[PDB]
Amino acid sequence: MEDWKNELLVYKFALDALDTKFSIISQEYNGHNPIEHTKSRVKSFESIVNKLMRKGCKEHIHDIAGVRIICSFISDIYNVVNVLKQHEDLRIVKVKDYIQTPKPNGYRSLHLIIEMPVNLTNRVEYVKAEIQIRTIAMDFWASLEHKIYYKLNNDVPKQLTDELKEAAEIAHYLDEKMLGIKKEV
Amino acid sequence: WKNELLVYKFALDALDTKFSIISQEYNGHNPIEHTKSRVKSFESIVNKLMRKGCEHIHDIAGVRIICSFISDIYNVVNVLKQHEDLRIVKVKDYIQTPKPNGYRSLHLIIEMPVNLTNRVEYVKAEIQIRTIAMDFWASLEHKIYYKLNNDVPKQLTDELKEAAEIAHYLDEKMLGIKKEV
Amino acid sequence: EDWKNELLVYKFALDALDTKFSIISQEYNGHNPIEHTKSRVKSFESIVNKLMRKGCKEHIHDIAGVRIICSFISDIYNVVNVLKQHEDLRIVKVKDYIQTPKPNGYRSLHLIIEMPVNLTNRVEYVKAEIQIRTIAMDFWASLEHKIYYKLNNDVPKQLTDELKEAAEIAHYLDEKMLGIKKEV
Amino acid sequence: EDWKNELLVYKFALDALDTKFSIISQEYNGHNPIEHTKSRVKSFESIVNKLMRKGCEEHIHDIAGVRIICSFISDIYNVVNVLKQHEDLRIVKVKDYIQTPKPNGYRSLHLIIEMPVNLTNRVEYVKAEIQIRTIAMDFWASLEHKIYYKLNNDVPKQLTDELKEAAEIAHYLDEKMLGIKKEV
Repeated sequence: MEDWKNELLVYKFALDALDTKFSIISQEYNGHNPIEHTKSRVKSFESIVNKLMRKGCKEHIHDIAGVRIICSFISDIYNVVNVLKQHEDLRIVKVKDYIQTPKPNGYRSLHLIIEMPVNLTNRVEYVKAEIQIRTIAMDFWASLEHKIYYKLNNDVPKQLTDELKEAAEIAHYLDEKMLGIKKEV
Repeated sequence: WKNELLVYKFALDALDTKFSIISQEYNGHNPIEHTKSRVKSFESIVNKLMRKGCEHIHDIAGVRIICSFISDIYNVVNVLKQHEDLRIVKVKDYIQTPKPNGYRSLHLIIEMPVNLTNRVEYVKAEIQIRTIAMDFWASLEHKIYYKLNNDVPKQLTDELKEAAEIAHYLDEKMLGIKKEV
Repeated sequence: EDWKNELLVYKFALDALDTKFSIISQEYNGHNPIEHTKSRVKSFESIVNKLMRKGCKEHIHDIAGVRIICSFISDIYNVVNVLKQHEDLRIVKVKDYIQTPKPNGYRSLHLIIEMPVNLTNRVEYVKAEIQIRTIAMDFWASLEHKIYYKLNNDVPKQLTDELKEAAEIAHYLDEKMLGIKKEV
Repeated sequence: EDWKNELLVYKFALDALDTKFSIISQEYNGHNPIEHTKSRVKSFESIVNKLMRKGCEEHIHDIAGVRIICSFISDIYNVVNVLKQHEDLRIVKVKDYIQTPKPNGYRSLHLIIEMPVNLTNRVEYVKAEIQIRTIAMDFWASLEHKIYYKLNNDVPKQLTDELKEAAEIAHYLDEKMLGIKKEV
């Protein structure tokens, strides 16, 4: 419907606001910042419905506004998470530390759903957003697995999924080994 | 002084998305064409503070909203009043009561919360809302006074006042033509 | 089909022209006259309505359009004089609507060029129409379009006459504002 | 004295190269291998410190530097073959540090080019060094430089050896991660 242009637009505003917050977060480290790139994605209404096609057509979907913070090191992930707690204009509703507690896919990230106030002209709206904080190799393994499942439509053999598992054992072992090298300085 | 001016830099970066969003509620036409933010330098602060004793200066962070029509100027003012995350401290409508210079604008100092890591700071910023010709007449006068160092002959100032008297009659006429649509 | 391939070369040329004007202005920072540069690749629908006078042929010049908004009238011709001293573009056509304005009051300085674009395949020579204007010229044009657009070409004489008045003054302004700079 | 003009053309060359890589990726809108492009004009100071092997006061190549960071190893050479089919740049030198890596573990594909820059005065033929890398290559390089900076070129043996171990894996990753795309 066209009640959808108005509400989905509010979610776009929240992302523009988060960009300056994450720009400011690194600008308090300008003495080094771990946030290298940040990719924000508002869901395309239909993907909402196809995911809502599991339920009934509701404002309980968290990844309407999604942001991926890609940090340099694992230690830098939790540093941003702990920093986001000391901010008032957003409260952490949920947090899922898939690092150390990964999925059977090998998938590792640190998701956290927030409640975001958006100052508009009429009044204020409180929208939810799910932030996914990852290292470099974590965002690349995730983007790769998705692009594989996209072409093959969920029908992936065991060896191909097992290969993806090996890449996760390494990418974390990589991010682990690369972390200990920074620790020496 | 390194850290404190940075908070003012964050305040302007935050307003840019606010003005970007205000224009996206008209996507049925938006009046804000360009927006130029200028954080004043350390040296400019002191020389202007040289009239008192060494953060009560408001235009530390300055924003210029250049609107298309005069009517759109007050619409941004009325929009900024229905906002909670900033409160209007002062308002100077140099339109309708302009300076003897011919200078016309609508300045308004606000108090802006800046969410940092430790806590929040409430900083002041001066927003200067203008039409196109107001920003061009202002930018020209400043560049004249800059080259001549405040020593401007009377004839040159009279034309600038004349140039301002006309530019408003322009912005007035161009507004009434839009009204017919 | 092959409309996607040809329209992209026109989009690419603007990306190439965009850096040329960024470089042109970075050679005058000792003051540069270029305040805005807005590139607009023409819309597929607008092309047809303009092509509806011919047959659905690359003789439409403003497929890639750039608006140079300069501070003063004197600043316009300096960009023209700079654009003449470039090899990788040759001026094909020139229409000085300043001093020779239309009856609507429209004033600008258009000049069609031919631009080489080095691509992967080889190089393509496309046409672009550059429109150099002052601040008030770009605003009077943008306003007239928005008026004719809403009223669908049916605009009374009184409304156009006001527009005639509005254009005659803004130039007298741009002239008066020009002469004030001369004294400095 | 007038270092200002000659160093400035290197800034202009990147503005032109930036659109070439922006346009190269727009010819793949059917998949693009170029993820980000970062242009770095060398710092007035670094030129001299780099010149400390010769005599102070244009045979230093990386004055204008561009890093194409690709997703996979196969995507690197696709950019190389695309850059060969362009006329407005000729490859002077090519160093494939992949397959022939350094003893520190550094891996990339460097190639110095010669770029014509159309300016207002005339055209200048400048050199630029493009470094094409995967994701892990740019991160390992950024790590090694940040280490040598803190330790002032004085790095112990284990740290250099660990970095090679860290490098031996990241490429074995980029190799394994490459074949997974091939199965699709």
